[PDB]
Formats: sequence, C-alpha cells, structure tokens
Amino acid sequence: KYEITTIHNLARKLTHRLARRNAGATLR
Repeated sequence: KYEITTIHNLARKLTHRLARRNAGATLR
C-alpha cells in the first residue's frame, strides 16, 4: 500500500490549510 499511502500524503497539505478554518466554520 505504498502507492496509496504516497498519493494520499501528497494531498495532506490541503488538509492542514483547511484545518485552520474551524473557529469560523460554525456559522454556516
């Protein structure tokens, strides 16, 4: 599963960027 682990890791930065938008992600 080194192919799925590497492909899923390449798109991990997007999870950290959106993870920040939480305190203001309650309104909507």
